[PDB]
Amino acid sequence: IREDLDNYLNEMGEVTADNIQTWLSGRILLIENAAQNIAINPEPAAVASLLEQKALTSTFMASYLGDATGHFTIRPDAKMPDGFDPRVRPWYKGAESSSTSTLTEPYIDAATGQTIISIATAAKKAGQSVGVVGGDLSLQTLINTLSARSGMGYAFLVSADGKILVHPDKALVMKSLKEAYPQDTPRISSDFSEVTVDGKTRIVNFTPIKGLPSVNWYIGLSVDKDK
Repeated sequence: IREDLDNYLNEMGEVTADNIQTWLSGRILLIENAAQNIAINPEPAAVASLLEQKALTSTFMASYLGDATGHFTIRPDAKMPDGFDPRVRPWYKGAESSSTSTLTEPYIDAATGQTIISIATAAKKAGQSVGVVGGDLSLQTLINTLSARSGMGYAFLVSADGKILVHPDKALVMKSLKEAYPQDTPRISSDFSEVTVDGKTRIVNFTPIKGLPSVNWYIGLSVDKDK
C-alpha cells in the first residue's frame, strides 16, 4: 500500500520533470536562435526587426538585447524605469558569466513590475560578444505549466540549493524549504519526506530536471498522505 505510493510518486516526478524540460527546451532554442541571428548583424534596426517577429512575441512577454555600452532594445517596446541599465540586471550578469545559455531565478521585471524568470544568452560573433539576449516568462505562466498535470497533490519547482522558485502558493515563492516548512522540513537528500501542513500529513519527493543549461533545478511533488 505504501510501496505503491512511492512508485507512483517517483514516476509522476519523472514525467513532470520531463514535461517542464521539454517545455523550456523549445523556448531556450528560440532565444539561442535570436542571439545567433543578432550576432550576424548587431545594427539596431536589424536587432529591432528580429525581436518584433511573431515567433518571439507570441512566446515571451518580451525579448530584448542589452550590450556593454548600456544600449537596450526591447520588443514589444516598453517604457523602462528612468536610469534603466541592462548591465546591472540579473539576466545580463548571469549570461555574461557563462559559456552557455542560462535561466534566471524569479526576479522583479523592470518593464511590468511583476515577478518573472528570463532565459538569456550571450550573443557572440567570432568569439567576441555583442551583448546579451533575453526573453521573459511570467511567474503565472510557470505556475500554469506546473499545474496542467495528479488529483491528490501538486508539483512545485525548487532549486538545488533548496529555494522554492515556483509554487501554487505564491507566498512560498523564493522561500527556502526551511522558511516555508519550519517543522519537518522536506530534504532533497532523502527519497521521501513527510510534513504536516494545514492540518494534514503530506509526502514529498524531488526529481531532477535534466537538460537545462546552467541551472540545477528539481520538481517537488507534495501529496496528501491519506488520499
